[PDB]
Amino acid sequence: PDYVFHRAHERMLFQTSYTLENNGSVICIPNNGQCFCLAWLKSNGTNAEKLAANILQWITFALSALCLMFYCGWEEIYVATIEMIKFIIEYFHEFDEPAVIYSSNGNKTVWLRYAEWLLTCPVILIHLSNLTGLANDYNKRTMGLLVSDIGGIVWATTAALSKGYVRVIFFLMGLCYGIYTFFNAAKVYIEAYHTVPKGRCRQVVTGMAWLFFVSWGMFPILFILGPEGFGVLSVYGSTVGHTIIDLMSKNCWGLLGHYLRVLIHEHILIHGDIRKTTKIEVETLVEDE
Amino acid sequence: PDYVFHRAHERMLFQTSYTLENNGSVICIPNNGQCFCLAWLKSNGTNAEKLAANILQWITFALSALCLMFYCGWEEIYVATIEMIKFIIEYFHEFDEPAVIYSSNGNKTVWLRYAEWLLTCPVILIHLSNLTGLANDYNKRTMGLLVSDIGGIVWATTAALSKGYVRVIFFLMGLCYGIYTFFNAAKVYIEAYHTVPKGRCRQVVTGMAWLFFVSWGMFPILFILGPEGFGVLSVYGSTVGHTIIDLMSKNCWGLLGHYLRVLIHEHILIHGDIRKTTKIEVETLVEDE
Ligand SMILES: *C/C=C(C)/C=C/C=C(C)/C=C/C1=C(C)CCCC1(C)C
Ligand SMILES: *C/C=C(C)/C=C/C=C(C)/C=C/C1=C(C)CCCC1(C)C
Ligand SMILES: [Zn+2]
Ligand SMILES: [Zn+2]
Repeated sequence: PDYVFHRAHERMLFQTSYTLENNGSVICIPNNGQCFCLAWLKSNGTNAEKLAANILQWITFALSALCLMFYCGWEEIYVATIEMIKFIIEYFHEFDEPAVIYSSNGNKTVWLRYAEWLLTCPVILIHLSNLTGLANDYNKRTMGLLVSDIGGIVWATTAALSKGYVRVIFFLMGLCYGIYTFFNAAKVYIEAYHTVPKGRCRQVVTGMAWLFFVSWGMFPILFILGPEGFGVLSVYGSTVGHTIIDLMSKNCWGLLGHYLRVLIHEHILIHGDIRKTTKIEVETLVEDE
Repeated sequence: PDYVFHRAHERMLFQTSYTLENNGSVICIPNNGQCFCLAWLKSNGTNAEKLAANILQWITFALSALCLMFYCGWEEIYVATIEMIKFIIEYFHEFDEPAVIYSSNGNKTVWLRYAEWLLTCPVILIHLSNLTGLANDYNKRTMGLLVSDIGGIVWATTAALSKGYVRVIFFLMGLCYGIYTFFNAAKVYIEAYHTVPKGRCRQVVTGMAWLFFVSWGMFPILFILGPEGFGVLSVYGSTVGHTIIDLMSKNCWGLLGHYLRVLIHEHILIHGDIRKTTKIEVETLVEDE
């Protein structure tokens, strides 16, 4: 349990024992083959934040667990599986390399976070490209949606690994990739709203859109606030924030998507698949001929 | 120029000055806020390998440059743009953090490499999903192709960042993702061969398949041979090997793909788009009605 044992075994992760010499101008270290850096030893945050972070992580785990049990809708169960495995990794080695990368420039990069984005964010966007769940076509801009998002994560990760101005450059690059994703994602939500049958289906689509842009928009904000930004948030506080928006973006958004797909399925089962062309061009599900 | 200046300015990257004390049981270091690790100071390889690596990198750069000039075929120019930007980054900061990640466990992980895979490999697979270049449909297993590949890169990167058995676990996980990609990719090449018109088009498809599986299969092999494996290859030697198969997988494969798409285009322009159903189900381009 990393929540209990990290302070104990972090001595084995890297060098934590050192002696200051010559009025603090010299650091002396056991020649034991371990890497050393004072930056790595700095606090992750307060105990209150640490506690708050640990609570929400259990909640997400149970949420993901119940959702998995509850659950083609392969995209919904895939992200839940990743989220579950993530907690298992968090539970035992949250601040152990390389779940946290302690690099030579002093940075502490949460690779666990960025690796998860790589696994779940493209899948979420694939779901977005097929909100109705009807085989087999996707939008014309799904490939562009996927490429812009993966790139954005690469730039965000690279920005986190960097410092100073090079961090700024790769952040701004991720930002450019980000506006491309959102504009494309928005056009997908718009068409979806007019593709689904009028009624409750159009409500959840509106709800999924709100859940999407709010939650996803919070991530670059937290980046700026976190240790990889201007350090107003601790790494414990950064964890709290990410967990909250992980809840919205993956768990809640996934439930609504599944719920939306169920409604579509029951509709087509009852009324048949009947399309009315709407002016881009959209084939809208209707009830009567 | 990192090829010339790295030995000079690596003093500013991390601590390179230290004194052994007490019969080599104590290392003493300037208290200057820099990270220290003997593992980081180890040689990248021989000058012969370094020279060989630097030559092939220029070649790829010129190759990518000429290909860009030479060049919807958006996927071909996207990887060439990335490859060009990659060289520019290589030229100035090849062994500077975080192009190389110097982590607290002593590892030297080539993030530049893995970040590039994230950017170019999904795009290559998207191209693979649309070898004919005809709008707008892709295969049924493209989403599975993309997800399996991204995951595999995540596990490979995680494996490189790790050591010992956890490195082995994430390698084997990437391996499982890998066989999924190859089996799916193979089925795409098979259908493609029977979809394209009989003649030269079926030759290049066979050639692209050979280029694909040989080049892509070499990457996990080089992982095992490299510093992230059993260290038979130096980091300079690892660079040489990757550059050679970067040539095949991105540049050469991209040319053949573009060439294939040109042949398809000229065929449909001359003979029209005429399909004959072949038994999965494939709509085969033919010349006569
Ligand atoms: C479930 C996890 C999700 C949905 C994570 C999403 C992450 C982003 C939308 C990240 C965005 C960016 C940064 C953190 C920094 C650079 C700018 C962005 C937009 C690429
Ligand atoms: C242009 C660059 C390319 C095509 C890179 C491809 C990289 C791979 C196919 C990597 C494969 C793997 C490892 C390096 C280790 C774990 C096993 C694999 C298959 C995921
Ligand atoms: Zn720990
Ligand atoms: Zn350098």
